[PDB]
Amino acid sequence: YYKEIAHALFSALFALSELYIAVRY
Amino acid sequence: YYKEIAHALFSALFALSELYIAVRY
Repeated sequence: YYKEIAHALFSALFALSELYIAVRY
Repeated sequence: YYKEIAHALFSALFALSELYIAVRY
């Protein structure tokens, strides 16, 4: 049940990061 | 520059969505 949440939190961070980068860089 | 942010926020919200599901459902 958490194996998904781990991967869910995984992609959540990667997309937010790329969003952050795209705004200022 | 603008469209780069959109597609990122796009991907951001989806990643965020999937994360909310894995926790509540």
